[PDB]
Amino acid sequence: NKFVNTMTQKPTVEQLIPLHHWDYLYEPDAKSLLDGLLVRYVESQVYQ
Amino acid sequence: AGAKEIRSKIASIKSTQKITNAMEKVAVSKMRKAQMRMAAGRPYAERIRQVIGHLAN
Amino acid sequence: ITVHCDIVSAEAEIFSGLVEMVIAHGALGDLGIAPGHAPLITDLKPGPIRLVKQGGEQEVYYISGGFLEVQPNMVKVLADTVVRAGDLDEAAAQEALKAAEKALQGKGAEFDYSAAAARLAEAAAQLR
Repeated sequence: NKFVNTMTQKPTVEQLIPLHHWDYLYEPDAKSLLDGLLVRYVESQVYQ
Repeated sequence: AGAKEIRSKIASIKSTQKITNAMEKVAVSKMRKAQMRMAAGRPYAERIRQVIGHLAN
Repeated sequence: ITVHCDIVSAEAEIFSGLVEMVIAHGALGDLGIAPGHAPLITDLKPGPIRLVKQGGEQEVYYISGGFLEVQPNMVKVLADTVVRAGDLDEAAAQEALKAAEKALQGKGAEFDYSAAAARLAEAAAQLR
């Protein structure tokens, strides 16, 4: 349920798993960085 | 029937009514506490999503 | 020369403020951040992270892991509430598998959900 206002609770269904021209340096492989950061994003969305 | 048992039911529903009026205010305070816990988790997730949408492109 | 730094946990905040120099334990070795640094994303092992200011040159915060992201005007440490290793996380996955209470092995295609739910939905508006 999403908090619309103090009087309104809206039951929703929301998708999780299917989700300036410079580049970040990557200290590990960036593949394992993507493998970590997507898992932490799913955990933050479920906690919110 | 008689007025004594009606008087005792009036006293019972009044003693229920006071504390339901109190626990409405308790639910207001816990709603505001859950709102300040709602407001703190967002700048983690917007920075993670911006980093993900940069790294995928 | 000062650069804004945040250390932001998934539940709350740990640090927000201007700094000059940040030492953090990176995924390959211990590294440091200045203003004007290159953009950088790196995994972090658990340990103390040291932050330097004018007068507050030894501002130490203990961080149990996470990630670091450097922009030349913005430092973002995205931290961890607990140490992320497989011996702690696999036991939570096994406790999540074991605590699934299964009383009857239903097919899932039952009608009785709506037969309880429409009656309980019509009963709620007699109260308000």
